[PDB]
Amino acid sequence: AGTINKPKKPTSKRKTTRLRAKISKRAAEKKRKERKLARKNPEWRSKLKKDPGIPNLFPYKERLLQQIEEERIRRKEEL
Amino acid sequence: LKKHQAKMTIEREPFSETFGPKAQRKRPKLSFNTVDELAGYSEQSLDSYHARLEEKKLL
Amino acid sequence: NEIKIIHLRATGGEVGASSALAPKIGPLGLSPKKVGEDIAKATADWKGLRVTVRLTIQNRQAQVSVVPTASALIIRALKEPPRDRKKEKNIKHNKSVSLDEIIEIARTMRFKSFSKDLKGGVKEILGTAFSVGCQVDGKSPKAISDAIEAGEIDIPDE
Amino acid sequence: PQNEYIERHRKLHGRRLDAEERARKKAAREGHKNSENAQNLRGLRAKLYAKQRHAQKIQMRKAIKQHEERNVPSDPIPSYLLDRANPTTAARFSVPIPKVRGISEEE
Amino acid sequence: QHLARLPDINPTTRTLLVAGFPNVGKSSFVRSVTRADTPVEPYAFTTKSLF
Amino acid sequence: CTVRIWLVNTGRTEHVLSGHKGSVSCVKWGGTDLIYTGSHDRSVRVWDAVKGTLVHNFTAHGHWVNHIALSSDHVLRTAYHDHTKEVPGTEEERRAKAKERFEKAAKIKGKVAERLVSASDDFTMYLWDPTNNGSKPVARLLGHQNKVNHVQFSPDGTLIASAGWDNSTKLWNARDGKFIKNLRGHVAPVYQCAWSADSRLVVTGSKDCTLKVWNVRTGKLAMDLPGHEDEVYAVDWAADGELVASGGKDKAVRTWRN
Amino acid sequence: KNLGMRKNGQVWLPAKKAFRPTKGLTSWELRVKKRQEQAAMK
Amino acid sequence: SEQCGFSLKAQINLFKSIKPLFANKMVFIVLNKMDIKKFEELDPEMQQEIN
Amino acid sequence: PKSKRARVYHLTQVNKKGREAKERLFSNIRETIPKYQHCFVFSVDNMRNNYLKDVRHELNDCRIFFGKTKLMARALGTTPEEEQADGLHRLTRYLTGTVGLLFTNRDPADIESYFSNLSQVDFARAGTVAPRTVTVPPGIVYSTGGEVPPEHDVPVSHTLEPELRRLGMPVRMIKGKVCLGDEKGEASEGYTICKEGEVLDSRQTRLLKLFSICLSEFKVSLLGYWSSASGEVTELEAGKTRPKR
Amino acid sequence: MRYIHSEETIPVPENVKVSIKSRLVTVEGPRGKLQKDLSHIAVNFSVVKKGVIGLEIHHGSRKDVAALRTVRTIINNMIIGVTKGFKYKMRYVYAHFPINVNVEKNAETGCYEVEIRNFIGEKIVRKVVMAPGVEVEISKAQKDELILSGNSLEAVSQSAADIQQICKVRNKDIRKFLDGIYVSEKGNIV
RNA sequence: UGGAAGUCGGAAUCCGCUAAGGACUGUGUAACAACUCACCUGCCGAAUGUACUAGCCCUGAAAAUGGAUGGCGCUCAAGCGU
Ligand SMILES: [Mg+2]
Repeated sequence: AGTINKPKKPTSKRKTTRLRAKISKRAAEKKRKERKLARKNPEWRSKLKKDPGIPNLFPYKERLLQQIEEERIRRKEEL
Repeated sequence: LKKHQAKMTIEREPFSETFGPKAQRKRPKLSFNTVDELAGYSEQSLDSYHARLEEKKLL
Repeated sequence: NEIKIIHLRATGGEVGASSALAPKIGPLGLSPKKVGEDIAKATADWKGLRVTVRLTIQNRQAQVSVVPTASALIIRALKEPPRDRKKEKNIKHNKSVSLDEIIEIARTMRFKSFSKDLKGGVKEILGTAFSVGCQVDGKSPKAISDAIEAGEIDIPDE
Repeated sequence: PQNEYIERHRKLHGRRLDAEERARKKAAREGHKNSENAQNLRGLRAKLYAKQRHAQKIQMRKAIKQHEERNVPSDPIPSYLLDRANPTTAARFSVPIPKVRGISEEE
Repeated sequence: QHLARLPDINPTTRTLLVAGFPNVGKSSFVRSVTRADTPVEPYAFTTKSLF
Repeated sequence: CTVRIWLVNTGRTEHVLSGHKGSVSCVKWGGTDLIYTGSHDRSVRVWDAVKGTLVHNFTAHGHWVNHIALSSDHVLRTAYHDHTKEVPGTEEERRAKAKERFEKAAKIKGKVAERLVSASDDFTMYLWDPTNNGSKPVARLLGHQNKVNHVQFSPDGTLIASAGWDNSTKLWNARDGKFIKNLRGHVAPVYQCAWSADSRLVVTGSKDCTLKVWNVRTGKLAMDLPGHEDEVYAVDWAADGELVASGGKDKAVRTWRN
Repeated sequence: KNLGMRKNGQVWLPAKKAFRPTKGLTSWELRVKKRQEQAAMK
Repeated sequence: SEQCGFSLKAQINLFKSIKPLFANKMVFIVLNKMDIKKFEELDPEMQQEIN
Repeated sequence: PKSKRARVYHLTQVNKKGREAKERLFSNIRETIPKYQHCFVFSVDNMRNNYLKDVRHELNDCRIFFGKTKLMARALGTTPEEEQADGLHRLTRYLTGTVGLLFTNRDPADIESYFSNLSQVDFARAGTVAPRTVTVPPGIVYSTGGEVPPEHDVPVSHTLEPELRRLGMPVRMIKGKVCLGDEKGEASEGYTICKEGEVLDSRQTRLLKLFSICLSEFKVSLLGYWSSASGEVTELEAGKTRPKR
Repeated sequence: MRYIHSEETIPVPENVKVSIKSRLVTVEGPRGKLQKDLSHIAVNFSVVKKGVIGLEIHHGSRKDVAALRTVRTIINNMIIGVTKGFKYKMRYVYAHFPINVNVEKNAETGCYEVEIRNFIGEKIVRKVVMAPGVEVEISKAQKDELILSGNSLEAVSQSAADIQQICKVRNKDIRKFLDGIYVSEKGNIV
C-alpha cells in the first residue's frame, strides 16, 4: 500500500468519556452474566483436578519418585 | 415423465463423466441405428432447417 | 543379417494383432497379413486370452512365439466357458484353480522367476491369482499363501 | 488455429527457457508470501483469507489423519431399499417451545 | 473452451471431405494441399477431431 | 455384480455369471433352465444355466432395474404341490407333474414361451418374450408417475400388477402390455404386491403402514387391513389362499385371514 | 573440484554446515548417559 | 499395400457400408501410397472388385 | 523459531524403517552364520550396484548381505567377546565403506574365479576419470549422442530438451526436434561432455547416462574370507591394499 | 537467549591479500581488487591462523549470530571473484524476428553497453549499460549467446538480470510468444 | 478403452529379491520410453523433529473538513511485567 507517501486519516487513541463509561458498564454486566451462567452451568466438572505431575527435565525426578515409593511403603507399614 | 427426464439423465450420466478431463463417455446417443436411417434423417433435418429459416425470414 | 526382437500383446485366435504392427513391420519388409496369420496360428492354443508374442525378425521373415505369463496361465487354468468378447464384457475370473495347477504354473514360470526356490515361485503365482481374482482350493489365494508361509501347506522342492 | 493448438505449440517449440526455473522459485517463495499475506492483508479481504486458510488447515489435517489410519447402513432395510438415499432418522403433552418472547400491541 | 477452439466449417461452400480408414494418408494429403497444421504420424487415430 | 450357482449337496460354486456393471438386484430361474437377472447397470440379462453363458442382453431401461417377474413364477415356486394335496408316490411322477404345471402355465399359442416383465426406476416397465421376440420388447408399460418397485404376473397369466412409488398399484394386460385400471387407495409408496391363487385379488403392502386387498375385476378396494405400527416391507399370499403374511419395521409378523 | 550439483545453480556457494548455535555445550557420552537415565526414569 | 493395418477387403466393405451417405455427392476413391504398391501389382480379383 | 521450513508429510505407502529393520538384519546375519562354510567380504566402491541382483540370482546357493556397514560389523561382532563364531571378529576389519558379506558353501577358488570372470560395462558415477573424450556433433541431437551412427540412430525425444539445457547443452526446439545450433549442423561447434583424463562430476555423468554412454564397469573385489572349519581369515589381493577399520 | 560467543572462519588462498580496516574489506588477487563496506553488521575480525580469517560476535542474539554466515559467504565470493572470476552466459532466442545485439565499450565511462534491436519486430532500440567491471562479449562457439564476465558476482548477475528484464513481452500469451534473452549458464571464468 | 504398460478411469492391492523400493508420488508419451518421489546404501557429523501452552508483536473491516496516548516527542524507552 502507499501508506508512507499518502497516509490516511489517523485512528485516534484518545478516548471519549461516553465510550469509556459504556465499556465499563458492559464489562460489569458481562461479569454479572458470566457469574449467573456459571451458577446455572450444566457442564460436568471433576471433583479433583488432574495434576500435571513432575516435569521430565527436573534432574532429581527419579529421586523424588523413590521418595514417594518410600513414603507410601512407610505409610502402608504404619497403617 | 418429462418433468423427471432431466434429473434421470443426470443421475444416469453425471456431468463430469460426460465432458471434461475425467470424462468416460465413449458412445454417443443417436436418433438413428443404420446408415440408411442416417441418410433419411439428414435429409429431413435439412428440410426442417430450411423451413425454419424461411419462417424466420418471412417473420 | 541382424536379428530384431519385437514384443506385443495379442488375443488368441485373432488376426487383428497385426493392425498396430503394420506401421513398423511394413518398412521392415514384412507382410502384415502373413504376420497376422502366424500370430493367430501360434496363439490358437490361447483362444480369447491376452498373451505376449515375440517376433524374431531376420532376413525379412518373422518367427512367432508365445512367451508364457502368470496371468495368462492362471486364466487358462480356470477353464472358463467360451465367450464372444464383443458381446460379453466386464467379466470376472471368479472360478477356482487347484494348488497342483498353481505349482505346475510356477514350474512353467521358473525361467522368469528370480526366487530362490519353488515355494517362493508358488507364492508369486498365488499373488498373481489374487490379483486376477480367482479362488485356490475354494479359498482365497492370500489365505493359501499365508498358510504356506506358516508351514501348514508344504510345497515340493523343485 | 484449431483444436489443441497451444498443446501442439508446446510440443513443437517448447516453452520459455526460464519457465521451469521461475516456477520452481515462485513455488519456493510461497511460504514467505503466505506469511506476508497473513500479517499484512487488511479488512474484509483479511477476514476471508483467514477463514479460507482455516478451511485448508482443517482439510489437510483430515487427509493426514486418514493416511495415518490407512493401515487399520444403520437401520435394517430390504434389498430394494438398499443403496438409496434414505433419511438418517436420528403423559406430559408439552410443546417443544413452551415459552417465547412476548409481543406488545405497540410492536 | 472446446467451442472456442472448434474450427470454422461453412456447411454451404465448396468443400472437399477426406475420409477413410486410419493410417492411409488423409492428413498427409490435407497437409500437402492446404496450410492446415494437422499432424501426420504412423499410429492409428493421430487425428481425433475435424481439421 | 455376479450371480453364483451353487450345488446344494456339496456347497460348491458350479458357475459364476458375470458381465453386469452394477449390483444384481433380482434373479429368477425359469422352467426351461434359463436364469434371468436384473441389475443396477440398467440391464436385464438371460443366461443359459447349464453352460453358464450369456444368451440375451436387454439394455432398454433408462435407470435401475428393481424387480423382474416371470409368467410361470407361481407354479415354479410350488412344483408338484397343488390344490389336491396328495403328492405323487415316485420322484419321476413328481417331476412329471411339476413339468406339466409349468408347461400349462407357460403355454402361448401351444408353445412354451416364458414371459418376463421388468420394473425400473425410470417409471416404466418392459415386457419381454425372448423365445419369440428376442431382444425386441413386447411392450413398454407406461403410466406410473414414479419408480416401479415390484411387479408380478397373475397366476392365470392374464394380468400384470405393479406397485409404484407414486402411491399407486396399476393393472396391465399380460399379452400386449396395455394399461387397464389404477388402484388408488394408498397415501405413501407401495412396496409389495401379491396375487391370490384365483387371480381375483391382489394385496398391496405400503409405506403408509397398511395392507390393501383389491378386487381386480371390479377395480375396487375389497378390504383394508390396518394394524402395522410402521412401514410394511414384506407381503406374501399363501398358495392355497388361506393366509396373508405381512412384516416390516414394527418387527412383529402379522397374519391375516378371511 | 565439486562433484555434486547444487539445486539453485549457485555453484560457487560453499559447503555450509548446520546452524547450531548451542553446539558444544554437552558432550556425546554425557548425552548417552542422560538418555539411559531418562529412559529408566520414564 | 495394407500397411495402414487394415485389409483391402475391409476398406472396400467400409466404402460399401457408407455408400448410402454418398447420395447427391461426388465420390472419388483415391488409391494412396503408389510409391509402395501399384494398382497393377494387385491380384486381378481385387482389381476387378475395385473396378 | 516461528520461521521454519514446513515439513512435507508424504502421502505415500512406504514408511521409514527404524530399529526393527536393524534388529531384523542382525537376526538374519546371525541365523545365516552357522549354515555356511565361508564368509567372504567384497567391496564395490563408487559403482551403481544394480548388478548385485544378477549376482544374487547366479549365486542362488549363497547368501549375500549388502546392508549398513556398521550394522553388519556389529552383527558379526568386532571383538572376541562379542563375535558370533571363533575368529569371526578378524573379518570385520574389512568392513569399511561400501561392502557386502557373502556366505557360501562353495570352494573359495570357485568364488574367486567367478568374480574374476564377472565383467559388465556400466555408467560412470561422479569422481571417475573419463577414459575418452565424448562430443555430441552439431545439428540434430540423436538418442545415443553420436556413439552409434545417425543413420542407425533415432532422434532424441523432445521431452529431454529442458533437461539437456539444465545440464548445460545449448540445445533448442526446431519443429519438434532437438537441435544443437541449427538443423543442418551450422553456427555451432559440437558440445563436449567430457575430456579424457578429466574427473567427471555428476552433471557430466548424468549427461552420459541420458545419452546411454557407458564409461565405467561393474567390478566386485574380494577382500578376504573367514572359514568356519579353520576359524581363520584368509586375506586376498584387494584386501591387502584397501584401508581397514 | 543471548549466546556468549559465536565464530565463523574464512580460508584465504595463497595468492590472495585481504585487508580489513573498520569493517571495510579489500580483497586482492591475480584478477584485480574488490572492496566491500561491512560496517552495517556488528562483527569482530581477527587472524586466527595463517591464512584463516576469524569472524566473531559477542553476546549476540540468534539473528546477530546468523548474520555472520552471510558475511562469510560475501567475503568468500569476493575471494572467488579475484581468483577465478564469475561468468554468466545468456542466450537470446526468437521465433520470426531475429534479435540483433550489438556490444560497445564507452570510452568516456569505461562501461560496456548492449543495444538490442528488432525484438519481435519492434522499432525501438533497447539500451542497457553494464555495471563497471563487467565485460560483455558475443560468443563465437555458440549461436546467439552473450557472455558477461567479471570479478564482482553481484555486478555480473545484476547486469544479466537487467538484460533479462529489458526484453519483456507485454500483453501477449507467453505460452505462445517465446522470444527473450535468458541466463543459460552460471560459473567461473577459470 | 480407438489407444491406456504405476501415473484418463472402476475395483483389487499380493508375492519375490531384498539394504530398499507403492501393483505407485508427481512431470511426461497417442501408447511406450525417459525423469521424479516414497523407501534404502555410501559420504558427513551432534544434536534434532512434531504437536500444544504462556508472554509481547502483526492481521482479525474502514468511510468521508485537518488532528490528536492532552501536546511535544520517545525505541538496552520517555513502551510492557515485577
Ligand atoms: Mg496416422
